[PDB]
Amino acid sequence: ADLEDNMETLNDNLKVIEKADNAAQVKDALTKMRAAALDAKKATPPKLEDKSPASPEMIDFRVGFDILLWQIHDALHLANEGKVKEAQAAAEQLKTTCNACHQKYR
Amino acid sequence: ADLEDNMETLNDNLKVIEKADNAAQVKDALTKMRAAALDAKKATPPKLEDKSPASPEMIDFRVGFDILLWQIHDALHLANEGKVKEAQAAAEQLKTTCNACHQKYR
Amino acid sequence: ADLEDNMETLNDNLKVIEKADNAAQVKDALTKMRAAALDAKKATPPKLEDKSPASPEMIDFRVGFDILLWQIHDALHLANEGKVKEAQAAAEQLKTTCNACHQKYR
Ligand code: HEC
Ligand code: HEC
Ligand code: HEC
Repeated sequence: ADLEDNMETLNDNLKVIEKADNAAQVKDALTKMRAAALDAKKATPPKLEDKSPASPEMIDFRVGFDILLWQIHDALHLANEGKVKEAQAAAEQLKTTCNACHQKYR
Repeated sequence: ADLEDNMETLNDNLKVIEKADNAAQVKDALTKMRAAALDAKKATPPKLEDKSPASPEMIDFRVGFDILLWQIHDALHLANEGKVKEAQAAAEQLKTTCNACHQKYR
Repeated sequence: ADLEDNMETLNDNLKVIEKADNAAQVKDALTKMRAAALDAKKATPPKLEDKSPASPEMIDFRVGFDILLWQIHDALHLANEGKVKEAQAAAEQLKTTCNACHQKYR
């Protein structure tokens, strides 16, 4: 998928998580976020379209998604243990990383 | 190790997982696949040898192993929980990633 | 942070894990190591400043942190299961990755 589509997946599934009632819904939503974050790694944001895929900005962009993936991992395992409110809180701290990337590259 | 040898390791241990009887066997084979996928990620595939190392294709190639690694992660945790058939089903799901990369970069 | 600061974080927190009494201490040190490894991924080591950012050497460098991150993952889950001594053993194993990178790129 293209970058904007993966971002919609991330935004929609974060909201699913905030409204979720059980761990199965949280896990499903986090797994869709993980897929979207991985697919976004191959993308070039519009503000960097003319730069090298290996420029420091593009390597930083891709590390941003690795950071997000490890945060998704933490929430996924919290949900797996049945700690639904903890998984939802961990999902909320993802926004720190969403915003940090947006500030630089959106 | 070189890319062909790492792919040998991935294919051999996928077959071990398919025929395994117990969780320890599945977990051992998955651990070897994780190691091979990481070692493979540093390679330049022959199809991309004559392209720029800074090409989008090289970045995409490496994201494919990141997808594979997160799928291996799921199967590893299922095997760690002792869920042999669920871990085998998660390992079966790797094949779509294997073939999708091959279609582009073998 | 720069590479040297991230290396300090990794080394200091490994020392904490080596002297830890309980899983909470180990998990806290391992999460700080995970953050430093992700941050180090954006660095260029002095020895590779004369290489392309997409050169095989720089890919090897960045993938070395992926290897470390999955080893940090193993120790984190072992600590989460209450296997403190097994987590410490896994952190000891991590050191082979640190030294192998230093041998190549320091
Ligand atoms: C970089 C490492 C990013 C991370 C982490 C996240 N996002 Fe993002 N986002 C990024 C870019 C470069 C862009 C611009 C895309 C464009 O073509 O303009 C975006 C954009 C969005 C959008 C708007 C997309 C659209 O349809 O117009 C949304 C709704 C969005 N991002 C959400 C989002 C969330 C919820 C994230 C974390 C959970 C997140 N992004 C992470 C880069 C990066
Ligand atoms: C890209 C991200 C890949 C993923 C994921 C997987 N494979 Fe692969 N594979 C890839 C390439 C570029 C190549 C060509 C290597 C060459 O030098 O020609 C291969 C090759 C194989 C092979 C044949 C090896 C040989 O002796 O030539 C096998 C048996 C193989 N790959 C198996 C395999 C399996 C089982 C995978 C998923 C579990 C898998 N590969 C993923 C690129 C990528
Ligand atoms: C590459 C993939 C590395 C891995 C994995 C680890 N380290 Fe490292 N480290 C690396 C380099 C290239 C350098 C040289 C940095 C420089 O600017 O000279 C280092 C350096 C250190 C240092 C000293 C830094 C300084 O103050 O001069 C320490 C204490 C250190 N590294 C520790 C360390 C630990 C504990 C690691 C694993 C847990 C580890 N490093 C991994 C490259 C890489």
